[PDB]
Amino acid sequence: DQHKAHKAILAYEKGWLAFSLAMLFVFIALIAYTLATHTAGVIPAGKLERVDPTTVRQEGPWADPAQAVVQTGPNQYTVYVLAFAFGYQPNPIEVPQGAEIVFKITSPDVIHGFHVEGTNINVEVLPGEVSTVRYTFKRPGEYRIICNQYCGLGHQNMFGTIVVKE
Amino acid sequence: SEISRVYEAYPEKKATLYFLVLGFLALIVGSLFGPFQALNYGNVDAYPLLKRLLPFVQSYYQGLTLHGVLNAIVFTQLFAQAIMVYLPARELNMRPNMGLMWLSWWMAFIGLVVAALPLLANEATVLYTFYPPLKGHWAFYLGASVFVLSTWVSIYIVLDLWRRWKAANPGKVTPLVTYMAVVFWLMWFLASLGLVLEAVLFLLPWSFGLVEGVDPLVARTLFWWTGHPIVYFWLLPAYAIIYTILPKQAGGRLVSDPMARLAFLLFLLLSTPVGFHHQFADPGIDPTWKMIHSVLTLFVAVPSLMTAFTVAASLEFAGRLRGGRGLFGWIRALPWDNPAFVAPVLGLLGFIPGGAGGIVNASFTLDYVVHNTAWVPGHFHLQVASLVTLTAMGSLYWLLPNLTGKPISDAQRRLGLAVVWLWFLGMMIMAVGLHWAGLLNVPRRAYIAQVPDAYPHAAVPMVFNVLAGIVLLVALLLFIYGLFSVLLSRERKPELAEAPLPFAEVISGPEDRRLVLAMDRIGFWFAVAAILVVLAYGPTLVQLFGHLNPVPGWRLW
Amino acid sequence: EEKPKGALAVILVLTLTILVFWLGVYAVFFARG
Ligand code: HAS
Ligand code: HEM
Ligand code: CUA
Ligand SMILES: [Cu+]
Repeated sequence: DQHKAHKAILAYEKGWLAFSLAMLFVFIALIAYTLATHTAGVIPAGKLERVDPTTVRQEGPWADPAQAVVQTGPNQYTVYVLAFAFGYQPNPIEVPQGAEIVFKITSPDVIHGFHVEGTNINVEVLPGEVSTVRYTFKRPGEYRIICNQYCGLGHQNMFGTIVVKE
Repeated sequence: SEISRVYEAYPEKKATLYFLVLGFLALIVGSLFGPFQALNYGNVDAYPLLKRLLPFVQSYYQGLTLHGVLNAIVFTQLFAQAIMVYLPARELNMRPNMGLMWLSWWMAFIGLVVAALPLLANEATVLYTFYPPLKGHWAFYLGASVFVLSTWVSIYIVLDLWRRWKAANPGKVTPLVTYMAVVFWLMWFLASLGLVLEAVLFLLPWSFGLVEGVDPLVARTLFWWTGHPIVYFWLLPAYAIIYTILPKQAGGRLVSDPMARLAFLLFLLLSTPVGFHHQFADPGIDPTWKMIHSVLTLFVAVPSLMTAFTVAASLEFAGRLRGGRGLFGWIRALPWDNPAFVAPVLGLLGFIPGGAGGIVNASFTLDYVVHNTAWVPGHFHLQVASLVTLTAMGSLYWLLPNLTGKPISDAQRRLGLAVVWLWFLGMMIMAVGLHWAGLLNVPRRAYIAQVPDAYPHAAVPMVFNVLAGIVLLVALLLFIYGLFSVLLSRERKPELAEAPLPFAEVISGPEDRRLVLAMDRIGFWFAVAAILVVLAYGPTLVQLFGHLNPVPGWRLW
Repeated sequence: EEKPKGALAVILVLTLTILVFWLGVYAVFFARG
């Protein structure tokens, strides 16, 4: 009680800062354990890979939606996704199971998200930059793509599919 | 001149009040869309109704925008230029300069007024983040531009009132309330360049028609400079209130002067160098710095934690004083009859779930679970529709007497909590819904009612949001009746008003003085704060400023 | 008197919800590996 009490506070306070600063690095730590293993590819590419949104749906691997799953390793497969005012090119995207999809996405108009549902794949796609992520669908089927970024009044309606062939 | 010598003794209650009125008006209008946007996430389309009541709305997303500018930019901004000048001003019995103090209020009415227009006219439906290339009528960017700059005049008012005191109590420390707001207005100035270099160089010429394009990677990087601190620009006022004021209206005392100082000290260091948590999912922004800002972001959660201790401690001490007793005996000893004391205490319950939220979100990769899902609208409603807002709503009962005159009859005391308890319960119910669908991948920012077959596993949280819509509409409406009614029925009777607003006081120690003395190196810590920004945004900002890649505008509503 | 029993009961909880949240999530991260 009252100035006496006050002391006891100033060491509890100390415990709090001690215990609390601790569990935070455990976190900083646990994070880093994700940060060094497979599940880390869902983290956008470092580099700017610049483009010219107003041309990209007309020239570039993003022009032809038919030839946008290009094999690239014995097991690598680049996909050229394009994400525009109000769907995904292409619908759908077929990739194989057990194998490494390296998504490369971009916008021809405004910003979009690309939250491939059931996965960590969750990346803002910006006109004129190329968002780039790794994932491996180890178990196949339908995965809906939602746009989680406002982009106008098609927004609540922007989905598409990943089919990953059994 | 006056049958109220009210605004010749002190007209810091003449300016301030106009701040809070504007404020508590913005919060009413914008909050207006709330439960409409609530039932949407509840899977019921309410807009056929709303479009007909207010026939001026055309999108769900236009409301979304009103709700966003008018609750989060205008309402919080106003409520801090209120408190954050008025309080220190009083804790020192000094009058803030009034060319400036009345000028800043013109800036805000001028501003909001200009912006408000495009927005009603649906000529600017790009949301309170207003992410280019979504392009908004030149008139909106000018809105935030001045309105937000009105925080540059007020920084002065405080820092004026800093200079003059220590020119006359020279060699005496800084009184707490003042000491708080000083750093707070300094910190806010570090953050206030983000959106300001963004408005000026990019937004304004673009929207003015003086360039066809903007680079939206940099467009959103300047935003997120400003746009994080800005949540702590909304918080610290209610923190201020809870630190210095709360323990009194709640029967007790601040358990430590310097803990409370420290808490703010680390908020001017770490408020600003932390934008990437919002940019986790950007491309072009090196994985390394996402890590940095993430560590840093966990650092900035360390103030609010000890706050958690210093506050709970106070209320605890206060609880025992009123012959509270049981392990929890201290809680019902509190003045649960007082809205002044209830709103921010419910604020702080609220604050807990909403707290951890930030931290999940805060850890880099765990953002890919929740990012842009409704999870987000969960966390911030918990933090700002709830704590900052309740702390504000609740301020009605000690601030608004102090300010107009007008006491609060048992009737007001009754409505009082009818409002508050409904608000809270609403914010809590809407909380679980929003947070849950959030994990079932219902995107945020979406008119999901127009695709009411698409989130079928949302079935149930969904209900939670429906319900919270009904609840919180019930509570907005009491709030209107309890706002216009504590203002307008005529008890502008003489006496009371005049005051030191209930400051609390402190426990003291030996250790205090040495510490309190070091936290007063305001110029000094303003420096590490400004070392920290430049150290962290600098090496990334340089880069992109060399690969400025402008792309055309878009209207798309 | 002696004890801030209360204030901890408060932070204990504040902690246990940071834990439930963070640990709960983490696993969703992974369940979606
Ligand atoms: C005014 C408001 C806000 C505050 C305050 C706030 C606090 C934090 N947030 Fe946040 N937030 C994030 C991380 C944090 C962290 C680490 C904290 C920390 O400062 C919080 C630390 C808090 C605690 C550790 C809790 C302390 C608890 C206390 C102090 C209560 C004690 C209770 C007592 C004492 C009661 C005692 C009395 C009795 C009667 C018992 C992140 C990630 O890093 C995102 C990105 C999400 C994404 O993907 O976009 C984010 C997204 C947002 C957005 C979305 C922006 C948009 O629209 O795009 C808003 C508006 C927002 C607001 C606010 N946020 N936040
Ligand atoms: C009346 C009670 C309220 C309800 C029912 C409510 C409901 C909602 C909902 C469901 C969302 C998500 C919209 C979406 O993701 O599409 C939202 C967004 C938002 N609310 Fe509220 N809210 C309320 C009060 C407040 C208050 C008091 C504030 C002020 C601090 C506030 C600030 C915001 C902000 C800043 C957003 C984000 C805007 C954006 O997504 O661009 N809300 N609200
Ligand atoms: Cu693309 Cu919403
Ligand atoms: Cu933030």
